[PDB]
Amino acid sequence: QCVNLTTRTQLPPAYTNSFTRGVYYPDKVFRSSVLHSTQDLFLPFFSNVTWFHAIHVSGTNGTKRFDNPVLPFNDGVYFASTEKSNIIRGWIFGTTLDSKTQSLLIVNNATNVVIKVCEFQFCNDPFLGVYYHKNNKSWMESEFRVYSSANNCTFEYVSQPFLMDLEGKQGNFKNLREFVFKNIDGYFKIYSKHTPINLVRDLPQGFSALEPLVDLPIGINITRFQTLLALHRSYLTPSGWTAGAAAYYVGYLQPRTFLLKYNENGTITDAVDCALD
Amino acid sequence: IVLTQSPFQSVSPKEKVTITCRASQSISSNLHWYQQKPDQSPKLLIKYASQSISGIPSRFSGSGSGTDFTLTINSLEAEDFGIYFCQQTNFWPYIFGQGTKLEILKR
Amino acid sequence: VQLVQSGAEVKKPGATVKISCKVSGYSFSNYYIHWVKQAPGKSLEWIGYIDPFNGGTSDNLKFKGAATLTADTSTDTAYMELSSLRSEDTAVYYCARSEYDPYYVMDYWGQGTTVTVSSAST
Amino acid sequence: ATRFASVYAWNRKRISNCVADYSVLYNSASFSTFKCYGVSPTKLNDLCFTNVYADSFVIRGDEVRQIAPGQTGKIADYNYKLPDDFTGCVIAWNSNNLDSKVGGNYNYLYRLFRKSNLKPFERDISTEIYQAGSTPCNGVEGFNCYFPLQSYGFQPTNGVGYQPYRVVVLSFELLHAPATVCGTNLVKNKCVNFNFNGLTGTGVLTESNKKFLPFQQFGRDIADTTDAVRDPQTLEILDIT
Amino acid sequence: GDIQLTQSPSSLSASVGDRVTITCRASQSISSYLNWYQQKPGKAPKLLIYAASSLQSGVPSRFSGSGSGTDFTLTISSLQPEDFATYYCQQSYSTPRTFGQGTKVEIK
Amino acid sequence: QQLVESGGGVVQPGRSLRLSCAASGFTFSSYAMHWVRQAPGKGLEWVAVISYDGSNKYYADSVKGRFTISRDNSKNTLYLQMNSLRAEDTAVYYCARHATLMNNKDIWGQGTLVTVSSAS
Ligand SMILES: *[C@@H]1O[C@H](CO)[C@@H](O[C@@H]2O[C@H](CO)[C@@H](O)[C@H](O)[C@H]2NC(C)=O)[C@H](O)[C@H]1NC(C)=O
Ligand SMILES: *[C@@H]1O[C@H](CO)[C@@H](O)[C@H](O)[C@H]1NC(C)=O
Repeated sequence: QCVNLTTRTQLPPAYTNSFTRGVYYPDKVFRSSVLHSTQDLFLPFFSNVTWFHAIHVSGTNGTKRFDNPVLPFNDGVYFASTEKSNIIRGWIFGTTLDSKTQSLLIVNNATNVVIKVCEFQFCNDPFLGVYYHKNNKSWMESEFRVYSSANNCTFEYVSQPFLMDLEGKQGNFKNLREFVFKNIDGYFKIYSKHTPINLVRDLPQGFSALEPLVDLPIGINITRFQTLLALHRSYLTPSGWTAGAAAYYVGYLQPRTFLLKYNENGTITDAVDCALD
Repeated sequence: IVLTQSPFQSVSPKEKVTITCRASQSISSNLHWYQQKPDQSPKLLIKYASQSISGIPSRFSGSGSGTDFTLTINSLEAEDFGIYFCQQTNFWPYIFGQGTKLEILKR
Repeated sequence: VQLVQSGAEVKKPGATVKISCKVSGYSFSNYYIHWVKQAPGKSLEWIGYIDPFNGGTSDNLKFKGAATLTADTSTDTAYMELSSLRSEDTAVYYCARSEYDPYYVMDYWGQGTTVTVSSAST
Repeated sequence: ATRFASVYAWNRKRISNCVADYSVLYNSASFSTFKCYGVSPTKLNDLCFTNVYADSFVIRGDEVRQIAPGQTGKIADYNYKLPDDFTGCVIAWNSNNLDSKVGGNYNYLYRLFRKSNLKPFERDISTEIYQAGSTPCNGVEGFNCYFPLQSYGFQPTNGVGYQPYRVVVLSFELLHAPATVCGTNLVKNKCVNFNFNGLTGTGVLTESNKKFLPFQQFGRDIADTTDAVRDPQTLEILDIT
Repeated sequence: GDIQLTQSPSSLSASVGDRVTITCRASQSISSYLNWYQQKPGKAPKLLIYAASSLQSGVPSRFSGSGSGTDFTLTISSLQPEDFATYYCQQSYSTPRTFGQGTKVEIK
Repeated sequence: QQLVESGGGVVQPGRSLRLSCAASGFTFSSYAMHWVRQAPGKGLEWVAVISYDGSNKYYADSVKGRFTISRDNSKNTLYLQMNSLRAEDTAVYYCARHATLMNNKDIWGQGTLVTVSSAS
C-alpha cells in the first residue's frame, strides 16, 4: 500500500491556552477531601497548546488540507479532540517511525481496539483506510494503508474502546475527548476522559480528571509520533478522501508540583501549579 | 482413568479363574499383569494384554473387552496362586491394581 | 538383570530419605526407571518414572513428597529423594525398569526398600 | 488445539504476561510421555518464568525417544533440535483417533536430509534439493540428489509403535525481564498480619463504606499511612486499623 | 547426449491370470530411478511403482517392480480384467526425462 | 489433490498460447512441476520442468521452441507459453510430477488439446 497524499499547507500553528487542563490521577490510592502535593510530569496551566487540524476545509470549493505532521514526543504528550464524527483512531508512537525500534500502534478498530506494540514499517503518509466490503455490507478498515510490514511483534493487547460515541445530540456536546500519554519506568500509561462542550472550538474553564486506563510494560523510549486517520472512498462525482473535518489539540508535558484537592468521593476538582506565578 | 479389580478370587486346581481389570471411561488395550508373592516383588505376568514374558507357563493369559481386562489362568495348581495385579497404560500416571488375592482350595 | 536397592530407612516425620536403585545386567541408558511404592496391607503405587540420559520426572502428585529422581549414569544408579516424610510414607519402595521407547513394563525389579516414618525410635 | 503442523514447519508460540494453570497438566493423566527438567515437576507450580516458548508438532510413536535434550536420530538431527542446556518439559501423547485416517493420512511431513546437523530451535522450511553427490541438480531433482522432505504413513491399521504423537514442547528462560508469566482467607476485625498485592502491613481489617474510583488501589490518610485497601479477589473496601 | 530407453515388448496381447514381464531397458546405468504408469487411453497416468522396487497406495502386489542399472522389470502377476491398458516406464536420472513408448496389455 | 488446466484450442502456427494450470489440495509451492505431451497414438513425451524451490527452467531439446515456463505460486498455478508453433505439436498436454524415490506426489491434470493448424 503506502498510498500517499502529502498536500502540504502553509500558515502558523494556531495556538490556544489550556486554562485548567490535563490533571490526571497519579496514583490508585483513594483520598477524600485532602490537599495532596506531588511533583510529576503534567501539562502546566495557562500553557500554549497547538490546535492542529488533520483535515482542514478552508472554503472555496472543497480544499481539504492534510497537514498532520510527525511530531516529537519530547517529555510527555497531551491530546484533546471533539470529533462528533470520529476520524481519529490511534497514534503511531515510536522513535524511528520505522523498523530498527519497536512501535506503539494504537488502533481503535471498531469495536475492539487492538493495542499493538510491535515492529512495523510506517509509510510516508500513514493512516487507516476504510472501504466497503460488499460482502455482509460492512465497512472494513484497511490497516496497511498505515504500515506495510507487521512482524517481530513484542506485545499485543485488546480492551473496550477508548474512543466512544454517544451522539443523537446534534452537537451541544461535541464529545470532547482527551488522552494523556506518559512514558516512564517501563510503564507507558494511558489516560482518558469524555466531556460535553458547547463552545465552538476551544476549551472551557472546567477541570478534567483522567484515570489511568492500562499500565503496560512498554520498555521503549518514544521520541516522536503522529496521529492516525479514518478516510474512505467515493464514486463518480465532479477518488473520494478526507471524510468530514478533523482537528485536535496537542501539548507537551513537564515536571511540575500540583496541589490536588480530592472531593468527598475522591473526584479531584481544584488543582494548582506551584511554579505558575 | 482409574482401573478397578475384584478383591479376592476363590477357585481350586484344574478350574479356570478370571480376574478383571476394569478401567473407568476409556481404556488402553495394552495392560500389564503382576503376580505378587507375599512380601515378594510382583512379577509381570502379562505385557500388552496379549503376551506373557519369557518362561511364564502357558496357563497364564491376559485380555480385555470393552472397559475390562481379564487375567485368566487355566488348569490352576496349588503352587501357583498369589495376589494379582494389573497396571493401567499411558494416560499420564499408571494406577496399579488394587490387587486380588488368588486362593486355591482342595488342600 | 540386576536392580539392587539400598538398605531400608527409618526417618522422623517431615524429614528426608533418598534411596538408591543400582543397576546391572543390561544397558542402563536403554531403559527408563519407574519408582513404585507399596504401603502396609496396600497395593503397588507408582511415584514416578525417570530417564537415565536426562530428566524424566512425571511424578504423579499422589502423596506430595517433593520427590525428585536422579540418575547417576556412572554407577548405573537411580535415586529417589522423598522429603516431608509423613506417617503414611512408611512403605516399601520398588524401582522398576521400563523400556526407553513408549513401552512401559517393569519385567525386572529391585527387591524393595522399606522406609518407616515414625516419631518412635528404632 | 485442533491442528498441529509437522516438524519441518513446527508452530511456535511466544507466551508471556499471563498465569500458569500447571495443576491440570498433571491432572490430565492421558499423556504417554511427560517429562521435565530444570527442577522437579511438582516444584514448577510456583517457580515461574520470564518468557516461555510453546512450540508443538506431530511425530511418530517410535521416534519420540529421539526427542530428548542431547540425543541423535532424524527428528533431532535435521527436523527439530533441543539445545545442549535445556529447561523445559516434553509433553507427548497419542492422537491416533484424530490424525491417522482410513484411506491414509499423508498430510504430515518431515525433513529426511540436510548437509549439516540442525542448529537448536531453528526450523528448516527450505524445501530446495540437497545434492549429496557432486553432480549439480540445481533446484530440479535428479541423480545423486534427492528430494528433501518425506511424509509419514498414518492409518489406524498401524501398530502402537507407529501411532502419531502430538508432541508439544515447553521451553523456559530467565532474564533481566521480570517473571511475566507466573503461577489467604480474609479476617475481619482481627489483629492480623497481611499482604495485599504486595502491599504489606499489620492491622484490623473491617468492612468500610468509603467508595473508591474503580482503577484505584489504596486509600490513604492525612499522614501518608495506608488507611484503607481494596480486597483484589473480591472487590470490597477494607479499612486498616 | 540423451539417455535412450528401450521398452520391450511395446505391446503384448494377454489373457486372464497371466504373469507378464514388461521390460524397460536403459542406455546408461541408472540407479533405481524408473517408474511405471497405468493409462487407459484418455485417462491420467496413474503411477504404479516408484524407484523401480516399491509398491504404491491403491495398487496391490499384483504389480511388482525390480531391477537396477540398465535393466528394469515390470512384474505383473495374476493378471486382472482391469489391468488391460497402456503402460509406461520412466527415467528420472538426468535431464531430459524420457518415458518408454508404452506397452498395451490387452485381452486375447 | 487436483490440477486444472487452461483451455486448449486451434491456433495457427508460429503463434503463442500461454498455458495455465492451477493446483488444489496441496500447493505447487513446495514442489516442482512438469509438462508432458501426448500425441494421439504416440507415447508420453516429457516437455519441460519448473523448479520453484530455487529458480531454474529446463526444456527438452527434442522440442526446443523456447516454450517459456514460470509461476503464479500464490495462486498455485503455472504458466508455459506455447511459442514457435509447428503442427506436429498438436496434442494433449499434462501437468505432471515425478516420484523421485522420496515422495509419492505424481499428480496429473485433466488434459487439454493444443492444436497447431491454419485450418480451424
Ligand atoms: C531515547 O531514544 C533516543 C533516540 O531518539 C536516544 O537518544 C539519543 O542518545 C544519543 C546519545 O547516546 C544522542 O546522540 C542522540 O542524539 C539521541 N537521540 C536524539 C533523537 O536526540 C536514547 O538512547 C533513548 N533513551 C534511552 C534512555 O536510552
Ligand atoms: C506562547 O505563545 C505566545 C504567542 O502566541 C507568546 O506570546 C508566549 O510568550 C508563549 N508562551 C509560552 C509559555 O510558550
